[PDB]
Amino acid sequence: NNSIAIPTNFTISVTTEILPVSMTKTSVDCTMYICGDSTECSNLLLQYGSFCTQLKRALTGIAVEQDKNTQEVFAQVKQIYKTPPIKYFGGFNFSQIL
Amino acid sequence: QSLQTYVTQQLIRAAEIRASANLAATKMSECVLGQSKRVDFCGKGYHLM
Amino acid sequence: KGLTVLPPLLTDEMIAQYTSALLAGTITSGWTFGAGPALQIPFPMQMAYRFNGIGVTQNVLYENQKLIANQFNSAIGKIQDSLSSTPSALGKLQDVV
Amino acid sequence: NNSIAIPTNFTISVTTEILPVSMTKTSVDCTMYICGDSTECSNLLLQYGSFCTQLKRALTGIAVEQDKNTQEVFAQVKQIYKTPPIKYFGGFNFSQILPDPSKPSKRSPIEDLLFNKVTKGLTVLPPLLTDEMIAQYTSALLAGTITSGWTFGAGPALQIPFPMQMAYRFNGIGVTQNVLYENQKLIANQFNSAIGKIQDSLSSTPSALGKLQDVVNHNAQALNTLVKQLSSKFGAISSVLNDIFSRLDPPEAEVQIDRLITGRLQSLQTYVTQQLIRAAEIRASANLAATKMSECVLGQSKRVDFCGKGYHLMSFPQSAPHGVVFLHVTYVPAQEKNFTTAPAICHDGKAHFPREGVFVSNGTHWFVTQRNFYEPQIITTDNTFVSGNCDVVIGIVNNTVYDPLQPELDS
Amino acid sequence: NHNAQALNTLVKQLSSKFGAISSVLNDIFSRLDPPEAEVQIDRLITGRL
Amino acid sequence: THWFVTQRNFYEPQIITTDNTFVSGNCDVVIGIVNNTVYDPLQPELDS
Amino acid sequence: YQGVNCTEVNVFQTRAGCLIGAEYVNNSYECDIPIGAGICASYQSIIAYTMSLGAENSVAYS
Ligand SMILES: *[C@@H]1O[C@H](CO)[C@@H](O)[C@H](O)[C@H]1NC(C)=O
Ligand SMILES: *[C@@H]1O[C@H](CO)[C@@H](O)[C@H](O)[C@H]1NC(C)=O
Repeated sequence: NNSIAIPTNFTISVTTEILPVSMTKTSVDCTMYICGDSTECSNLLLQYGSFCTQLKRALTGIAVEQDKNTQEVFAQVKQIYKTPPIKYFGGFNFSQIL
Repeated sequence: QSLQTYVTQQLIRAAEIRASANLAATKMSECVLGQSKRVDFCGKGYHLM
Repeated sequence: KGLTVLPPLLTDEMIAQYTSALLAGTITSGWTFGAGPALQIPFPMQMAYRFNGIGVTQNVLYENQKLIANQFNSAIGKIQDSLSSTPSALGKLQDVV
Repeated sequence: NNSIAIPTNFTISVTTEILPVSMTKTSVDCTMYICGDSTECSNLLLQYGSFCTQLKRALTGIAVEQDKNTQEVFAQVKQIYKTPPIKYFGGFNFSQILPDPSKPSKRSPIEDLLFNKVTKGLTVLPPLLTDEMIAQYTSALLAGTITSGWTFGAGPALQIPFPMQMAYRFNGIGVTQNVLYENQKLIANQFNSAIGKIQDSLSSTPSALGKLQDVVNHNAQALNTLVKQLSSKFGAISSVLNDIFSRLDPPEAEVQIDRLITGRLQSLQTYVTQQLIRAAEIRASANLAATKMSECVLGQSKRVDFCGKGYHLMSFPQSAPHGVVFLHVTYVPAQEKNFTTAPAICHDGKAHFPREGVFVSNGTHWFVTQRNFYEPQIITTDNTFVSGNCDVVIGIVNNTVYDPLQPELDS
Repeated sequence: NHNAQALNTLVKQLSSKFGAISSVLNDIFSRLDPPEAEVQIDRLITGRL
Repeated sequence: THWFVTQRNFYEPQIITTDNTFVSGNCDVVIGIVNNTVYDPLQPELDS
Repeated sequence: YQGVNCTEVNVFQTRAGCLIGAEYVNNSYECDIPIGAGICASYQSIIAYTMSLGAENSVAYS
């Protein structure tokens, strides 16, 4: 009840956190994937439906989203700031990050 | 069917990536652009920069 | 096979320029750039403000500045070795690929 | 090393954030879509059985989720607070945000503008909370924020004068109360101007409400695709079930009908799966909206960029179709000037550090000022704390620290 | 509950013919020659997948 | 043997003074209260 | 009945559709079963009522 622990020294710790922001953007040619180069099956594919358009739309949406994700994470600066030519900052070395 | 499966899996993966990107954007504003008082949001210990 | 990879709109070099802008602002302007136009501040004073935020008085930073700077430099040096030494750290990105 | 920029002026900025909260609730009748009015098809469908039930369950779960999402974002008030009839609030005009009695809807002018801007066995189910009810919840939140500040979120509403509440928010951002009181008329004028600009900005740009429109468009596109898929043969002789029955012998006809049934079931499954993924995205947005409502509308947020760009002062919620618009009032530093700065002042062989400020030099004199706004003050024992000696500190500058006690002692 | 319901649904789905003569594969093999059986089995396999 | 006031996250012992302490109530209500001198800055100047 | 006028098919007309077997009550209570369009049903018999968002309160500003 009457005892406390107070730190008498400090440690500066730099830790690395890695977060994925974007994924590969891909597009598929429905006809080439299913029919290859055969014309007859292509006609049959036409009969099956409009699924290929739906698939293309979904993939295109993913691609646009990936570009938006990168913009959100990185394009938070109105102007591209440039570091001062003399890199002296109170004994702190930012060479690795800079 | 194979193509449909690929698209569905990609949509789910995209949702996971979007969540990670949103977290990254949140961290960039909260940690890079300011000091964060939230515990463990920007590293173990008391966040400085 | 009809499967194609579409190039990202932002090139890696452009992303690096955005990152460089963020670093330059943080080192020179502290947190001001996030909340408005960039405001110049000495980096030691910025660190002192950050110390005040965590509840430690600014005097500690100024009095122990050399020690704090050395510790920061050592930590940054350790990070490069740590990332190279362990593949798991970069595993999340690799997993996506 | 020795230069600091301290803002000498401020700008009150209102920014609008549009977040989708709900999506259209849809129900599908499996028999109607797959088989139409054909009894023979219905008998064949019974063999598949559970697939239809599973699809219905998934859609029902999405619909209940949407009602929950709206409740979470808006039903954060247990009582419907009513704004007092007198509308004077320290020179701040809330007419655009507050409800208009003349309108039958009773929606606010900004809400009305937002409302105007947004534009086979498949049915759309009405949302449980009507737009008028959502507006009433929004009005309660606005009344609480304007009259009781942040108290209503954390407990029973506690009345506070609005200028005083604004002063507390200034203290939250690190600016002293005096700045608000001394410049109250200017701050009020800036706030009023910003609100008027908000109405014009939303009206001028169609893309401003684009996120909400995108949700509506995607749901419409999905339904249209589902209806179109009915025409597709799926490798059967004909899309029409009756034509297959009429032109083919019963065993072969059954095989062709089975091909149509399976294709239509696949089409419904694709729609349901896509809707589930979209629902997850909407739920994430709804959770974000609820968090914003609590952190920004019901409190002052110290998080950076969570509630607008700049130092957040207050946020106001406005209902929009299938979404919430947050008006974020922020403090933006302006008119920065450059002053020489020193970490510590050395007086009487002791190191003096600013208690809650930064030492700044006009050129011949040294003053202590708050970081956010430039208010130079004479260095005194009251505003500084003495730790250590001059030697340890780097960049320390020699100057006199006045003592209030000494003149009285001399007298 | 959701996990239990999903598993129960799969077990229930096994009953569905999917346009085949019978849900039971052994019955199809016993009653039909390999060419006809292949078509019926294919329908069952596709539905179960 | 001596009582000091310090910042929570780092050990910087300081003499207890009126400046660093605020006075509320009387001794009886508090549980665990201890008796130590609180220095007043004005008193030495007044004595001089 | 969803989307059907009452005449077309204890009768109340709601935006969702016609409701039969529940008697509309002017008094408002917290929602028990959500019919939709602001109309909720509870067992008191079965009654349909417009849901009450909250008890009205007037804040005081001076
Ligand atoms: C900062 O740099 C200037 C030269 O630009 C130098 O004269 C001064 O001593 C430096 N200050 C510190 C604290 O190192
Ligand atoms: C602290 O705990 C001890 C027993 O460990 C007890 O004797 C003493 O009275 C307690 N002091 C207070 C202030 O509760």
